[PDB]
Amino acid sequence: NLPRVFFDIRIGNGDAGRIVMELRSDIVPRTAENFRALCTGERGFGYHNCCFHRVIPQFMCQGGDFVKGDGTGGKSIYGRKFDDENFQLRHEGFGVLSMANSGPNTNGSQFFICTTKCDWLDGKHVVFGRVVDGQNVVKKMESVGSKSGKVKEPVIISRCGELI
Repeated sequence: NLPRVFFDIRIGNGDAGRIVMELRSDIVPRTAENFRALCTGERGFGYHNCCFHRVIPQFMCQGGDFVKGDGTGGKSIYGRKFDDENFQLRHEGFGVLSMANSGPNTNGSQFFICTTKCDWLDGKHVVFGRVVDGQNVVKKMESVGSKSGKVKEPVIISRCGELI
């Protein structure tokens, strides 16, 4: 079955709710496993207490830099970087989960959730899942976002893991 994982989000001084994501292990098993393992922290590191460092309302939110905390870092379960697995899945609309990168074959831990059909990103970023619940929580993050992407208050992954 396809893994189901979650983030509990805190925006500034308030709990925002839970984002639930389904990971497409049927299409991108390596990329899905990286994300799932970073959610559970099973390898000794992951998204626990990490932040979203970019929030652009009506475009996307980006997070997952647990090494440097600012979007300049991160690491995968496979090492500092790993190859683009495939580009079989498209950025089809709200809630699509995809890997941030600095060019071909530079996947680490950083990821983004699109809040629109970011189809111009197809063939550049590996899509590996989708938000299936807590779309409202992703949308709540816009309250501290901006057109530039600068985040006004901390958006923290307070808790993360895998669900049955």
